[PDB]
Amino acid sequence: GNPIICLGHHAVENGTSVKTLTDNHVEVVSAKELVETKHTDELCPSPLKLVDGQDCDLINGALGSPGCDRLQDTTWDVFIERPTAVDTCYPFDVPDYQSLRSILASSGSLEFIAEQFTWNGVKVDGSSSACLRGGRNSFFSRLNWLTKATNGNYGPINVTKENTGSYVRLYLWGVHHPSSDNEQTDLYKVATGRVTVSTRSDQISIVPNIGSRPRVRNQSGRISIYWTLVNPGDSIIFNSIGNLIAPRGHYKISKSTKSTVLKSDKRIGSCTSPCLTDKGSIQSDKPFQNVSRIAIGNCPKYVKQGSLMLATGMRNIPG
Amino acid sequence: GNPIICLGHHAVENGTSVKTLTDNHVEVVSAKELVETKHTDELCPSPLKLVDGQDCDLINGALGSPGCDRLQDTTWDVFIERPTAVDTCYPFDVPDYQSLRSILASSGSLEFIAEQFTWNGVKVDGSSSACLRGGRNSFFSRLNWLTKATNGNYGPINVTKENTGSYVRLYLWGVHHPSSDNEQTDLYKVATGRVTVSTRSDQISIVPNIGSRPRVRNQSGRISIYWTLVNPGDSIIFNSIGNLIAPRGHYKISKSTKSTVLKSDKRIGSCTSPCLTDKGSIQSDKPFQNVSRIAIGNCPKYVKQGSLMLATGMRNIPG
Amino acid sequence: GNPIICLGHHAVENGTSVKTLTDNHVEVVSAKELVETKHTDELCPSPLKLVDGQDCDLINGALGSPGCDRLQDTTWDVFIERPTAVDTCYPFDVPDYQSLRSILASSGSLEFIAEQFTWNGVKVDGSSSACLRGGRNSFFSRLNWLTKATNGNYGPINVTKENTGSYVRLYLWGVHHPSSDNEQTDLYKVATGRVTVSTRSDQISIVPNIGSRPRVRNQSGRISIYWTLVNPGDSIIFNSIGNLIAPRGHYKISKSTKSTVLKSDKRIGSCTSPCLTDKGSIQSDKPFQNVSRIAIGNCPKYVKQGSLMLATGMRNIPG
Amino acid sequence: GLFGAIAGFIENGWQGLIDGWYGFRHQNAEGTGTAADLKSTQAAIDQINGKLNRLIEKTNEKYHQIEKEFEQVEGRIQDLEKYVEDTKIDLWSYNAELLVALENQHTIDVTDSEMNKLFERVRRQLRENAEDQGNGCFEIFHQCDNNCIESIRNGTYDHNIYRDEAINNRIK
Amino acid sequence: GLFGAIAGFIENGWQGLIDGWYGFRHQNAEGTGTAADLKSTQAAIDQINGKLNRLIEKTNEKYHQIEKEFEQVEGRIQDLEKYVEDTKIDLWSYNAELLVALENQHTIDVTDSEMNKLFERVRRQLRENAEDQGNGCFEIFHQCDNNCIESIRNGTYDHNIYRDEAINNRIK
Amino acid sequence: GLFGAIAGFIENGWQGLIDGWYGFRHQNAEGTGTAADLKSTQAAIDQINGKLNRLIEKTNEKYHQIEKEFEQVEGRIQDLEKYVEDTKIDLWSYNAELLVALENQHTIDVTDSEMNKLFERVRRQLRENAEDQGNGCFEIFHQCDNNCIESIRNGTYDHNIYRDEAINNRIK
Ligand SMILES: CC(C)(C)c1cc(O)ccc1O
Ligand SMILES: CC(C)(C)c1cc(O)ccc1O
Ligand SMILES: CC(C)(C)c1cc(O)ccc1O
Repeated sequence: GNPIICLGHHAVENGTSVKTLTDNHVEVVSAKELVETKHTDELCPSPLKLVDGQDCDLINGALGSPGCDRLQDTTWDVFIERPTAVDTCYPFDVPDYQSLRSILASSGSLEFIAEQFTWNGVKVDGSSSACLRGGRNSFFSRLNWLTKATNGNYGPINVTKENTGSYVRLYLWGVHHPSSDNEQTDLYKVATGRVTVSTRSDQISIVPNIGSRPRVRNQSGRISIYWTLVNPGDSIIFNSIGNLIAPRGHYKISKSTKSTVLKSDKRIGSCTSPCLTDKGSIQSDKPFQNVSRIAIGNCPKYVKQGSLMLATGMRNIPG
Repeated sequence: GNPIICLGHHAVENGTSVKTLTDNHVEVVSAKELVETKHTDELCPSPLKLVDGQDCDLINGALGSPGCDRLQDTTWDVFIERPTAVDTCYPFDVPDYQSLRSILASSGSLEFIAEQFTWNGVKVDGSSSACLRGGRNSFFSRLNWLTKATNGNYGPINVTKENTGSYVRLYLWGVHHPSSDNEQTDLYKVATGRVTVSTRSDQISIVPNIGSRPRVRNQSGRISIYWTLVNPGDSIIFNSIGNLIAPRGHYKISKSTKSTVLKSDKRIGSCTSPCLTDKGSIQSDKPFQNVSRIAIGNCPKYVKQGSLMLATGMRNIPG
Repeated sequence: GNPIICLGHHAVENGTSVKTLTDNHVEVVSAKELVETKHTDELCPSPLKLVDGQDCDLINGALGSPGCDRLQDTTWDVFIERPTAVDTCYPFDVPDYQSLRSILASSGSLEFIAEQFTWNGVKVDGSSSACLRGGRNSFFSRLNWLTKATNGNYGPINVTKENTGSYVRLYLWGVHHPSSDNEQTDLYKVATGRVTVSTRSDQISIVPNIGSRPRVRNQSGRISIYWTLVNPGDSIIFNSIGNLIAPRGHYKISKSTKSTVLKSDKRIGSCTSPCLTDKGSIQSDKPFQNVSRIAIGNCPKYVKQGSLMLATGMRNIPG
Repeated sequence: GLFGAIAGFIENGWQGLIDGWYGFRHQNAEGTGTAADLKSTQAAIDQINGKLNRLIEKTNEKYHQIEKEFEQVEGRIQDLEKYVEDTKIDLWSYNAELLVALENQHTIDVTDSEMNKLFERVRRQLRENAEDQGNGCFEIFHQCDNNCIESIRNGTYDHNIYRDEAINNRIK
Repeated sequence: GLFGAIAGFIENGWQGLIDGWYGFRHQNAEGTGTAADLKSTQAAIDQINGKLNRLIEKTNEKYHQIEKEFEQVEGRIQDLEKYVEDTKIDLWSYNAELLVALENQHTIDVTDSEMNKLFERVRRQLRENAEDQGNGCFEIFHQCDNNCIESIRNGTYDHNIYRDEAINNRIK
Repeated sequence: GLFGAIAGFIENGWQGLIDGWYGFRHQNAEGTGTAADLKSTQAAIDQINGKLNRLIEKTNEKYHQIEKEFEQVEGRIQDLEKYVEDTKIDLWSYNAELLVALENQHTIDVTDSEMNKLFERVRRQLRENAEDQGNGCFEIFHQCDNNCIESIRNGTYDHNIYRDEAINNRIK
């Protein structure tokens, strides 16, 4: 018998299966899971600045609807809209609603820059029983419902604001579509109204349309919400013969800013995570995740697979 | 001479060229083609449920135009539109036509839920010589052409339907733009019409516009087709002072359903394939294909290359 | 001592670092950079046909605004719009402006097919002090400003052109929105105008809206620019009761043609490059580039990395 | 190939090996013969089959998508729909090109590897009884009848039986 | 594996090697023992760690994106937004699948390689003093006490000291 | 590297080998010298050149695309156009990163492989006339003048001429 010396390697009792280019099931000593499958079940309020809309969606928030007052001057990285949000004010619709939501979400702020306006020849601060605040008739806090003056006419409206500042302004305004001709004349004298809002470079003109619409909060008429941007240097004119829902000022557009809105259900926790999904927060170093394709922040990329094991050891050959 | 023993491998007379990271042309013993280049030249009617529009496109089908009656109650995975399809009825246009086609294609059904309506103060079932059925004046089978009553006025229309059901309804309706003022008054008394269709949450109002348009099937006027969705619980109102092309009921929206439309030329065969292209069906296990980027069903992914040979054997070295 | 023979390999004093799957920094004998980081700082006029808008953007060019006359009959692979471009004519806006720019850019031509029209019952060739050419009142060279006739009325306009040719025509036309009722009647007699432009298959109708808009080049009114395509065989009708800004002919659509517009700052050089960016031209065989995601022609693909070294030699082990 | 056995120190392949990928060709006192090696052939076939089944796991099933051809210019939306599709097709064309290239690189190295493992296996069975000739052949330094050849091929050859004979021949 | 050392001419691994990935097990006049090889273990661990840190360089940070779920049918734009997202998810799912497969292919070959480099290292230290047994073991043809075994393990073994003894035993 | 020849049992490279990638350095009764090996150098250069030409097949040519910068907020469509482009750029950045990494992994293994094939080639030419020294060198156990050295380098060396001399020196 001569001495022998053998070279070998380690082997554990229980290996882990990985895939390779040629094999579905190959047992190795150790492996790491690359697909994150777990989330927190609460939204973490840090490091991202969250604002919870609770019962207002972002637009009701921007218009100043009754449930929304706590959202004034709010600023966010991510605004959270709740599936429990409800309309509380005069029924309205927004042509290209989605784009207004997108533009608001993106600017990241509900801090209103209030403005003095002189609306000549009309009653101001119109209120409605479809918009109750503390049990009393009220309206969108950011809008001004004008009607005809005590003595008669809707003195033609023609008011202008110059953008003196260094930021792009966003102006929110509306048109009232009444349910009858009685109501049209009762409110605006003129049989047929007109609202024209314009800058040096863009313009919108709306003739309101009468008729009965299903009753909401007892109301058959509607307000259509429009918006106009105004660059530094430009001006905006509000020209109306009737039916103008007037602005009380404007919002500041900070463009291309890391801000957004997340439609989620989960409560805001006290955890810390740089990654929010509609399903909860992800706390993970894994390159991939399957929790949700709605992922905001520093997140693993969404993939379909529920598992991808990376081998981190040699073939496991016990026995 | 001592005995020898040699190790070797196989070699065939005619190899197949593959590519590798370092070589364009490398000859191996065997190889498999990964890009499918052939199709059937007929569309296979299984396992996917096909419906052939023949001479109606999907929208003429939905409106009930004369060539379209055989498409009633039809349901599909894939609706086939033919390049031979023709308009047979009063000339019309559809604002955002594509989206209506998309919405129809997707719901996968032409089964109309007919509804009793009471249109008060108007003549009903208007017909046209631009829409002939069996040689006789007719109209879109799903629409109701209202005009002024024998004795006079177009008694104001205001009709409402509540969505009592559990599915989203799609209502197809129109506005008639007349060629002259003679014709306007002749049909609707009123000098200027108005059609307003609305739910609790959305609304459209159209003032019809008069004027001469090129003659189609002898007709210079047009109908504009609009559509309104109505959720479970909501209501729709049809309010018109004139020019309403009224619905006869609604379609059911099954949303997010594996249904679509394919613009194709090929006849429907009797073959079996889970993959349809505009060029024919693909019957293949190959991961890739170049037949067409229009591919519906369980299909190889479209790629630009006409060939990708995967090596399935060692280097071929004969001689 | 027996003779020895050693096998070895080369080694240079200064290696180059590459990355591999397991290492950030691995020194090899030689390496090639795969990300192009440099550009020329002038746009090369070959092999791609460039046209410099200088002080006209593409649309002012298409409308025939005063600074634009040198762009007549111009044709391009790439039209260059300059950030110094300015409006020189009556203030206008274009609903879906971007799509008109896209359609023009793509057709690759500003060669106008002029047409004789008979506008009956109106004054023609209206001019404006907001559109000066050589110090004198003028208008878009491709448009025809009609007003009411010396003796009175705006004899109803109804003119038709049949597409006799084999190419799709693009017609550019407008609607004048006046600043007051004085001006409306002064120009078009009628209190409220109407412009309806239509083919067998599509149609647009606009009622102009009055009101004060911020003054541009002293002018408070606006022209809205619209466009209508006309297939071989189809016809177009221009029907107007007032406020029509009439075409003088049409542009030819060559569709699906390698043509585009580049918003750039750089001067046109005399170099040669098949790849233009907004930042300058790329002259390179590198597969990748980081210069800009705006890349037109035969270009390296844009990537985020500033460097990717491909090893082209073995490990470098000196000493 | 990474191992230099196929298209390397094995000059060429055998067109007559019709029942295996790898084999033994011998010469002894009784003559000559070729037989297939099953283990090495099976190891290569398994790996190639493995990578082929892998390329089938079929997960491409799409219904309503977007339009991909157009009857008329539109501008903005159409540009996007085409750019989207063209971006998609380029990326998949790239995936398929790379997948095949790197798969082929690997397969060729695997097949070359398995050739080499066979060579190495036999090298180890023969110990000091044989010398590597440089061409995939071993010179065996003792008489090796058909049974002995087969014992090499089936891995029962015991080098100790022939050791004194072989070592003696090796040395003069 | 490309080298046929792990799951190859090394029949199996040692469950008792708890302080290394690779090691030496010997038998001599004093008994038997197992020790870990540090260089070969470290070379494998470094490469695996290298490829793991590489998989972290974290560059996925997105805020305002597009909507990905929808409350109501819309047609054209919605089709595009969904097609865009579905195209994106398919391509990333593909990247991750391929990345893992090819990474695992490679790691297994690396680990097999490092086993082989250890074998080869010792083969070279022993020169004509040992013969390869076919199973990852060398028969050493001279007495080799614990110090001698350790000199093999730490790379100070000088084959010339034992050469005449070994060569003589090799030959009868 | 997978083979452990470059940055492995070859301690380092030769800065003076200026006319090849791989070579022979010898020592004999007449002195010392270095020469380049053409086959092994050519095999490596060909493979590297192959993979470089492969990376040029140029298929990126785009004209009208989509807008990629914007003068004013718009909301929905703009979000999509940016998301589309950002998705595209991420996927290509990923492709390029992986392509280079895996290409470099491979090239380094190829170059290491070719070093090893050269070593193995010479090992086979020398048969029992030389012993592996552990450092990429063979000790040759007979006189080998310049012509003999060159016969090794050009693959005409016939081991049978020197066999009795060499085998005798090997054994005392
Ligand atoms: C396989 C390789 C990366 C070289 C490649 C070449 C090519 O022309 C197109 C796509 C590729 O992945
Ligand atoms: C790893 C491989 C290319 C085989 C693959 C398989 C699969 O089912 C899905 C994606 C893949 O990359
Ligand atoms: C090469 C690797 C897969 C590790 C990678 C790392 C990275 O940070 C980005 C992209 C990659 O492909």
